[PDB]
Amino acid sequence: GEIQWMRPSKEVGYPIINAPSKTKLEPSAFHYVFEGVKEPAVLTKNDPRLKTDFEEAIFSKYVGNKITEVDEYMKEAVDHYAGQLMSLDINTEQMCLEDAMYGTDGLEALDLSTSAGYPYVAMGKKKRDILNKQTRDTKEMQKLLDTYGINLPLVTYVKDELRSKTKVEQGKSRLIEASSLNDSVAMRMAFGNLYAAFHKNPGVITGSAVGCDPDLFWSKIPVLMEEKLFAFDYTGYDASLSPAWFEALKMVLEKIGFGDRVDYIDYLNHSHHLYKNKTYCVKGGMPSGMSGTSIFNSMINNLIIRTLLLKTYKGIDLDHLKMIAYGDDVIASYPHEVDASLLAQSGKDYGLTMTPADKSATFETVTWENVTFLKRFFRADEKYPFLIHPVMPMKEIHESIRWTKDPRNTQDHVRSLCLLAWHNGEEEYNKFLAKIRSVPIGRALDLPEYSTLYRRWLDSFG
RNA sequence: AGGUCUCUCUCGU
Repeated sequence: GEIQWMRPSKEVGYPIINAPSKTKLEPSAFHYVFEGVKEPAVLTKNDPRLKTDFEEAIFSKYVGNKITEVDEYMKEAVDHYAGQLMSLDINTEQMCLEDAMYGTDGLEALDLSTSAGYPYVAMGKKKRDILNKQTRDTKEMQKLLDTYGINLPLVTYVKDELRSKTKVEQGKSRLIEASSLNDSVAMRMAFGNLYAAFHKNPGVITGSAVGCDPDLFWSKIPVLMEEKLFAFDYTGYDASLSPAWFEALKMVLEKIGFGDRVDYIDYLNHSHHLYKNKTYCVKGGMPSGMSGTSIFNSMINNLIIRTLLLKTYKGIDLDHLKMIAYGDDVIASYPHEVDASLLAQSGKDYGLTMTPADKSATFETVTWENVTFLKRFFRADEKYPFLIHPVMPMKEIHESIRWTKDPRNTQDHVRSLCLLAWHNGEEEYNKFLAKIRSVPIGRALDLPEYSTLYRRWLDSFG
């Protein structure tokens, strides 16, 4: 991924965009009960905590594109992957515009709580002004496609979120690309039938976890897996993906019956952006807040591991490779240890820089005791070893509870952390309840017990 | 101040 030019919006007649500057994250009643090192990521150049140039920092994510031509390894990775997807027999029909707006089985309606992008936002128009849920009115939307068309500019925003102190002072805040309401809809009409089929089939065929409830799905996973596992960590995966890879994605899309719409992958590969008072073009890298980012990133991720395996294990039967990906994240098995230490080399050529799983320095071997996926570990139930707990570690939960974006939801926030916390087990969980109850506000909360949550778990495999 | 998924809470037939 690499920028190409950048200039003052008014140079090109583009408006200034209001990008807010005050984090909504304020410390909570519980800020001092628990311990945590994480702080609200940086939003402007005049930040006390800053240690370098902001603008420089944030756009650094674009390191450049390496490969640009589907090599002979990639081309075969396409075939196998596309082959699997074919087993699913995916409806290739364009999605009904009414469906692509307000949703259908397997695909949720557009989000009315979020911005419509450019140009709707420069006039101050809101998704809620074009869309009505009861009527499910298509008309006015349809005029806006005739009007502004597709392939519109993405509005870039800084994410408002807690990050590590280094990341805060070092300036490595994350970046959102806000989809025009125009393209979300057009993307959907095309790939809506693709999106759902995925949403309906998390697993090792699709190779995507998009759509799985971890509380139930953590137990089905070890079954759908080979013996020796492997895993690693990407650096900047998104803003580092290279034009070749899209051509690879388009190829899989051709091979499964989506040949016409492959146009839209170019508008993701080659995109243009309004950051405040700047404008700029970018060759490569997924745009994050565009439609299908979960499903495309995932699909590409399926191609990479498939590829990089081949470059190393010439003569490896990919027909026994079992992976599930969630964008960059991934958990994967082959009956023999596919030494990840190497893969990360074959990577840095393809623009991909892979580090060892979970900030370890060394490429540790992977096991069902140290493997994470969607930030949760695997622990069999003490009473039913065929039942696996997804374990978010207390540390992360601590970090969440120290802040809030509105004390109104204090109750909901905390209830919500217990539903994650209690898989660590009765002792740790009851310890967590007492720390909450250590302050007056905590003692206000209606929280569930271990026995109720555990009951509920078992019940739901029923 | 984006795209999604899961869970949960609140109110409705």
